[PDB]
Parts: sequence; C-alpha cells; structure tokens
Amino acid sequence: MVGLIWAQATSGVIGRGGDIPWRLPEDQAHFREITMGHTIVMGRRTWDSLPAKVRPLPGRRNVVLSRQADFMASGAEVVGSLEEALTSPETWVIGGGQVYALALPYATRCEVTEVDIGLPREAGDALAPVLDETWRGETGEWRFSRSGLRYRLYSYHRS
Ligand SMILES: NC(=O)C1=CN([C@@H]2O[C@H](COP(=O)(O)OP(=O)(O)OC[C@H]3O[C@@H](n4cnc5c(N)ncnc54)[C@H](OP(=O)(O)O)[C@@H]3O)[C@@H](O)[C@H]2O)C=CC1
Ligand SMILES: COc1cc(NCc2ccc3[nH+]c(N)nc(N)c3c2C)cc(OC)c1OC
Repeated sequence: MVGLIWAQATSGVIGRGGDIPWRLPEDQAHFREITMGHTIVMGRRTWDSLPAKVRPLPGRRNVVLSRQADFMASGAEVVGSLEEALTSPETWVIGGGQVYALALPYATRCEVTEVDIGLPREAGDALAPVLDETWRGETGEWRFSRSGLRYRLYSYHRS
C-alpha cells in the first residue's frame, strides 16, 4: 500500500517559500497519528523544510528522494528514485508537491487536511495533486482549530 498525506489550503497550495503558509497543530497531530510507526517518503525539499528538531521524523522510517549524490540526510535513507523509495509494504508519501505527483500513480490512499484559508495558487507554490475519477472520497466536517483556523479532513481510496 502507498498512501499520500498532505495539508492544503482550499486552493491546493501546500507550500510557499520553502515553508507551509499556516500553522495548524491539529493537523500536525493528524499527520503524526497516521504516519507514526510507518515508512515515510519525502522530497529533499520537504526534508530541508522540516524544523531541525523533527528531522528525522521521530518514530517513522525516514526516506528522502534526492538526485544529488552527495546528499546526506542524517537519520534517513537517501534514495535516487521513487521505486527504491517505495520498498515498504505500507509507505506514507508525506513529501512535497513534486513528490506527490511522482507517487500518485502508485497510491491507493490519500489523507488530506483542508485548511480554510484563501491563498491563490502561484508559480512556485508546492501544490496538492488532483485526484481523478478513479478515486473515492469521504469528506469530514469543518472544524475550528484552537487557533480559529477552520479545517476539514478528507480520506480517499481506490482499487
Ligand atoms: N502542507 C503539507 O502537507 C506539505 C507542505 N510541504 C511544503 O511543500 C514544499 C516542498 O515541496 P516541493 O517544493 O515540491 O519539493 P519536494 O518536497 O517534492 O522535493 C523536491 C526535491 O525532491 C527530489 N525529487 C523530485 N522528484 C524526483 C525524482 N523523480 N527522482 C529523484 N529525486 C526527486 C529532488 O531533490 P534534489 O533537488 O536534492 O535532487 C527535488 O529537488 C515545501 O514548501 C514544504 O514546506 C512539504 C510537505 C507537506
Ligand atoms: C514549520 O513547522 C513544521 C513544518 C512541517 N512540514 C512538513 C509537514 C507539515 C504538516 C503536514 N500535514 C499533513 N496532513 N500531511 C503532511 N505530509 C505534512 C508535512 C510533511 C512538519 C512539522 O512537524 C511534523 C513542523 O513542526 C511540528
């Protein structure tokens, strides 16, 4: 099984300036809950985007895609392709616009957090992948963060 998990603004924006344009602790919790104890796959840029104190992501087998051969990611496995990175029976892809798009054709689950912030898609934005008609979605209800950010959860699966 290969799962994708991400948090996006309604517009599909997941990242800008090498960072995420919001803070939603409830989403961190969700991300942590789902990926804990599993293999995670992330782009080199996601790795670099991780605050120092949560890299490698504790409690998960960290795998980082990079084309750079000298690239070292302390406490993670650096690999040069998705197919070397998808070796584990249940891998969560957590890891970058570029990487969701590579990983998409292999995935059978997605966990999406939608954050209710108006943020136009911009050139350079890391963006969420589009799920075509092969996918079946379950949409959760809007909630309010302790921080007043409205957000909701979607779960997607397919044959
Ligand atoms: N809201 C959320 O859920 C998401 C938030 N984000 C945000 O997304 C952004 C990062 O995403 P993005 O900018 O798209 O970068 P990515 O995380 O998708 O990683 C891009 C890097 O991954 C490597 N990679 C790309 N595809 C391949 C391939 N086919 N073979 C070998 N290596 C490959 C390259 O590494 P290299 O250049 O070293 O060769 C490339 O530079 C950041 O802003 C981050 O904060 C991060 C994850 C989750
Ligand atoms: C800037 O501060 C932080 C930034 C990040 N970025 C990576 C990150 C953040 C939210 C996420 N939310 C979902 N639904 N899925 C993901 N794939 C995801 C990822 C991959 C992760 C952190 O901890 C996990 C953190 O501090 C705790």
